[PDB]
Amino acid sequence: ELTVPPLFSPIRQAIHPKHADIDVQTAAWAETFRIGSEELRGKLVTQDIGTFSARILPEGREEVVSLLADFILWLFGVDDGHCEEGELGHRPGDLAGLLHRLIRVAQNPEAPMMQDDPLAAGLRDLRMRVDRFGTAGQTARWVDALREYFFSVVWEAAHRRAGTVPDLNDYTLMRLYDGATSVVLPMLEMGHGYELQPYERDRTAVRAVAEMASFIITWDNDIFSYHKERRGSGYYLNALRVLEQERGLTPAQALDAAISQRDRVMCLFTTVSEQLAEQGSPQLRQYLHSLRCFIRGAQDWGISSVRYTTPDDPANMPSVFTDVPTDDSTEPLDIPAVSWWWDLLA
Ligand SMILES: CC(C)=CCC/C(C)=C/CC[C@H](C)CCOP(=O)(O)OP(=O)(O)O
Ligand SMILES: [Mg+2]
Ligand SMILES: [Mg+2]
Ligand SMILES: [Mg+2]
Repeated sequence: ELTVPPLFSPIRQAIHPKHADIDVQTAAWAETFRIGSEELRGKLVTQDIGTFSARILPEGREEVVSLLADFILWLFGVDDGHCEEGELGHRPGDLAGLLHRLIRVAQNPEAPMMQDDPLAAGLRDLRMRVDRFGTAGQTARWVDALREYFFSVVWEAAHRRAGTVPDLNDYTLMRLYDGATSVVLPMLEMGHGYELQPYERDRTAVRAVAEMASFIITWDNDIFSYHKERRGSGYYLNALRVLEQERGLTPAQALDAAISQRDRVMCLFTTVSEQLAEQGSPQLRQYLHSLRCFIRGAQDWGISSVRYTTPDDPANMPSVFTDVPTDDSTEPLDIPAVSWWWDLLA
């Protein structure tokens, strides 16, 4: 049983003032569309997902904060319900089929397929609201990000089926998408009523800082969710387990290695973000601000949600974040998939 120390975060807390209302409405949405089994849904509605969304978009439009909250709950419906606690999570092929069908539902809610499925019904509601607050381009990017996430959990499912653990490079590539962090990004834009244009959005350096945010968010989750994940009865995967296997480390040593990794990415993220903001559009400056909100929102939620603190078997969690890193170096991570990020330092 590991003790997680306070993690470094240079980002101040913030939350949308209607967080309480949003959390209630998300629970009601889950019931209306019957998302997940009765057992899963009963857990999900207590995990403060609305509160989490409120921290991601603290000054966002209330309707989009609610959309994002509903979407996060829906994603847990897929990720818990099928991938990690369902039969399809051991069957990559069958999972691939379900997920292709769901993509089609997102693209065309009017198509007469999966008319019986609660997840499909919820997805249709989400798509119709994306249509309200998003452009055609943002809607297509949302679908593409859903496909990214889906493809990556099919890859994760192959490891669960085989009972194997990927090496660090493969895990990093998989984890950059299997946390669904990329699907949230279009809603960051919609939350503030703007569109980040392709010439900025798809610029390598801008993709890079988005990937860094994804890395920090998923590593922070790997750290804070290690307790609930390891104590489960089934297969689990996270950075600590990968580091244990690859480097022959104890869980405690793996924790320290993972903290060092996310500390260095946090430092790089702030530096490269600052560079980009100096001569970026006003829209890019807002997008970069929202990436900070997403990173910090996930941090505050990660140490407080009953999803991670698990009251029936209390996790040893920090109560605060620190303003100084443990690893301050500019040495790149020994991970080929992301070590190029450090080339962006001007
Ligand atoms: C990654 C994060 C904390 C928030 C991102 C916001 C978001 C889109 C959450 C949906 C859940 C996602 C699909 C899995 C996260 O990983 P995992 O399988 O480790 O989640 P679990 O640790 O909560 O079981
Ligand atoms: Mg997962
Ligand atoms: Mg999970
Ligand atoms: Mg986790």
